[PDB]
Amino acid sequence: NRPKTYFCDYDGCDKAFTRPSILTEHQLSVHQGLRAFQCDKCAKSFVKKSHLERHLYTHSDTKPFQCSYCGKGVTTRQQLKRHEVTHTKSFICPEEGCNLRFYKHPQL
Amino acid sequence: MVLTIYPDELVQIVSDKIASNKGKITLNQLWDISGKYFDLSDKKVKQFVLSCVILKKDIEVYCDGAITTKNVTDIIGDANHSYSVGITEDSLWTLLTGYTKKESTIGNSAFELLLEVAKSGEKGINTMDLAQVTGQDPRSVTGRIKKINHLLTSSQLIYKGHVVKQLKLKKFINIRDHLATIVEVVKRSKNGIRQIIDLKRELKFDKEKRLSKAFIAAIAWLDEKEYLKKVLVVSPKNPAIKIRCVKYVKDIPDNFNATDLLQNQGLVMEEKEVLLNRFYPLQNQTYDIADKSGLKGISTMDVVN
Amino acid sequence: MKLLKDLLVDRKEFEDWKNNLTWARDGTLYLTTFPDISIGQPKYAKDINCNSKNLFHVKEFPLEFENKLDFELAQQNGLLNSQPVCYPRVCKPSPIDDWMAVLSNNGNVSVFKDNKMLTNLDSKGNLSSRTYHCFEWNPIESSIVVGNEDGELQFFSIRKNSENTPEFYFESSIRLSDAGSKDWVTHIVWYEDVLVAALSNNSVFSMTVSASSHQPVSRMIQNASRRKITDLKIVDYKVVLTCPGYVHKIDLKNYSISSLKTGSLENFHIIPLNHEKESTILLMSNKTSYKVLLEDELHVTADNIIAPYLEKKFKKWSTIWNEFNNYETTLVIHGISLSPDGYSIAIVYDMERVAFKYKIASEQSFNIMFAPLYHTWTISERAVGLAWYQTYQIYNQSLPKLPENFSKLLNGNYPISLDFQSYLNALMKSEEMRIIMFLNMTIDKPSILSFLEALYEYAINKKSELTNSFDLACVLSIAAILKREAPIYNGTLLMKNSFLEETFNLESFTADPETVTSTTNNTWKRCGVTLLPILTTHVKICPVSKQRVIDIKRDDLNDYGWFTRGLLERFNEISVYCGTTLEVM
Ligand SMILES: [Zn+2]
Ligand SMILES: [Zn+2]
Ligand SMILES: [Zn+2]
Ligand SMILES: [Zn+2]
Repeated sequence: NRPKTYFCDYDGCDKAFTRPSILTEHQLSVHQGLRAFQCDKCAKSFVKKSHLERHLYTHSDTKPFQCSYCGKGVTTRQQLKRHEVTHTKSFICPEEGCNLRFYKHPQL
Repeated sequence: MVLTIYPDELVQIVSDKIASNKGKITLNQLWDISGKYFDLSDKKVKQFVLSCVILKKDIEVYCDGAITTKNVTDIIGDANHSYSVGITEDSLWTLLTGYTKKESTIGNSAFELLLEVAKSGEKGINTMDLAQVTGQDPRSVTGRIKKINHLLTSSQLIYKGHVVKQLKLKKFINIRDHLATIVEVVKRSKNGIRQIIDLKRELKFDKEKRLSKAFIAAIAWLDEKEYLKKVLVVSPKNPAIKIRCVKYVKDIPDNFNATDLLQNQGLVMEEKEVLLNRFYPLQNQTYDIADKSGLKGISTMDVVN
Repeated sequence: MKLLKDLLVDRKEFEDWKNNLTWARDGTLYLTTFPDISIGQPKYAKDINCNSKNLFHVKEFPLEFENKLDFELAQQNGLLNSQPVCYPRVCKPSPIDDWMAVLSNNGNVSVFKDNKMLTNLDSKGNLSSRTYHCFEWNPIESSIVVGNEDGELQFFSIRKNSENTPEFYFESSIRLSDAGSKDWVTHIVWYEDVLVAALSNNSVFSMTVSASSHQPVSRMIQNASRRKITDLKIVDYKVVLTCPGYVHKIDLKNYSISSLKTGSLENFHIIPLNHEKESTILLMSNKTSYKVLLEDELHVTADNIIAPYLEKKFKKWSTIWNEFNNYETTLVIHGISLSPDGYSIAIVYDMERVAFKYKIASEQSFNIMFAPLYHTWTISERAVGLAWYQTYQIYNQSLPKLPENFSKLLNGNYPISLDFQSYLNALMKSEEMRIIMFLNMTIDKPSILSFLEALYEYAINKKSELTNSFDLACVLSIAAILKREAPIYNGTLLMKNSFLEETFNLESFTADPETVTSTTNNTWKRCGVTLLPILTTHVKICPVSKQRVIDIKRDDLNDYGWFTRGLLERFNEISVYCGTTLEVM
């Protein structure tokens, strides 16, 4: 919506941003080499609250997305969708007019 | 053993206790608070102590939600209705914020957030339990908390897998290191130029006027000591729209962000070193310059200057 | 040493560029801001943290004026009742007593105690004789001189102050002007025994003024002249005055005259460095300042005392508000004043561009700079309370010059037994009492043992009159803390408050200065002067030692005796520990 009208000034940086706090998040993270959210359970650190929140689940068994078929736990919707698509007849015969459909790619 | 205090010191302590517990306390809580410092084993002491509290104009007495104005001995003996004691709203405002409701900059919603931190005291409240207890979302809580971040001590903590900060009322940056960073940041800027307002914004010296003053002084010192040069850049289409920038020089051994304008050709760099006619009325003078400036017109900042 | 950070007065205005700052005996600053006075009320704090705001708190002082020249039509002064809505034009505190006098815009002088008016000065005569233009306080005794539009220096003097509100009454008037002349008084200065006064036509008169003489010799030291007297001061009996382009020095020991060109027409303020070995003055103006040594000959020398700081501040400001040197700029001084002890100076000023300024009240602001005038300093008998602390802080906490035999500590010899209320006066007039009061501002735990010995000696002598129970209780308390024998008496004391009464064995008052236990097994703390139990919700608090004092004007149940009544009536406002005014609730 609103136009990108805050330009990073550093040598060899191309980026422009919508609102000045975001330009500052970029500058402190990329160019100065500082981060604002530390893991309690390992050495790593993160640039956003949502990124530390994802990393915190990785230290735990009670992972926040749970499979509808097998009940395996995962941390975000992309992982869930890819995993659940393995519980489907995903693959299709690529050859002309052939009707068949398959569950594991080596079968196809 | 009863702790020794002067007769009027309890008025301070009861005010602090009342301001902590959201503006009102029960008579039993008042007696519990008093029992630490006076021997309430006898009604004679109770009558004396309750008078000290009722005598301060800032303090109010209530009964089943209504106001009460009987004699102090009547409040001790007339133990029939539900009774509570509190402080006038303007006084509660003043005791917590330092300003009266009539002039204070804190909004009602934000003041209620402050009252929750006041109730929690030494324990304080994490931003999510605060959010749940007040009954509003984290965006709203965060946008409101800005108005009171000067009154509250805070730090990061992890709670229910979410990342949150603790808040406590206070009662429960060295610029000399950063000069090297200011020179290196300008040194790393495109063509060795950076807007001073944008440089303040990068290092986050914009959060407090205290930090702003420190930054402006540092830039001036680096200019005087010849590590940097203050320079203007002028909009090729507008001589009044000029950008205050720092230029890199050597290594250490008007407020609009113009990073938009610096994207143009903008080559009008300038390294740093009144028409008023008495006889014709001011009307005709603004008219004459507005005419002489032609079809492109003139800005109010050009006319006044 | 570095100077304290300036006190930033905001949203206040001044109506004219005259000297507007005065500094009272108790350390209170007075600024004649328009339309209401701004008082730099003094406060105590040990963590000053280099900031003057921790010493002075600024608040509006809305006095109320009533005008005796109202109803009366203006004559040869057309401006007299021109603006009928009064406002303060001049404001001076007492140098020895403790009052304030103010010249209203319509030319009345009115005298005040805090925010309460005492009296409006008036005397019989024509409309011009009743209208005042300058006033000054006697540096030795309770009296005031006022210069009127008839050219008469009129005297008023003060009585009734011990019994009731001080009566100011008319005494006499020297007509300093020539017979039938229309010139009027503009300045008066009064140092030790010599009074010096200047009329509008620049004629100046020096005379010895004393209670012992009815006939002061009005010797005119400077003839009527063209050049206006901008400022006038007495400096080690030398009179000093300044005019556009000139400084004139006169010696009153022989009435001889001398002059030096100032080299500029900007107004010069005369700052007399009274404590220096050689009579010396700093001259101050909005563009330059220098030191004139007043020996037999005059001299020009560097203002190394004050100028370097102002130049630094002015360069600092210029670096932000005139970075291109685009504008001519000036240091506008709205007032300058010496501390009551004379060891420090306060300058009220702002930096401004010469331009088409259209200011408004909300944008106006001023910096007050406090600075030390010497390398060494001492207590003074004029200044009291927080005034000592102010100098101590301004000198970067450097301690004052203590006596070599006394460096409690000294407890000087007291061979006295004067009448009781006056005995407490003589006691507080002593040098040893003053240094004790200052020491309490520096040590970790305040004390008054030296003072208690004076009351012990009085009670021990007056044994035949210690008949009252409370009076005996006070004496017993003093004896026990002092480790000197307690006078023989027996029985129980009774003390009361508005709801509760407690009986105490006189022996229950142990040697402990902190607490006492009642016969009902209830504990209570002791008062900071009479040592009695603090049972009432009406004590005043000491801002230095945090001790409590019982307000004798508020108590209406305790049957106090002559010793207790006399102690409290003498310490109902002034702190026994530090001379500061006690806070009230
Ligand atoms: Zn970048
Ligand atoms: Zn981790
Ligand atoms: Zn699954
Ligand atoms: Zn197929």
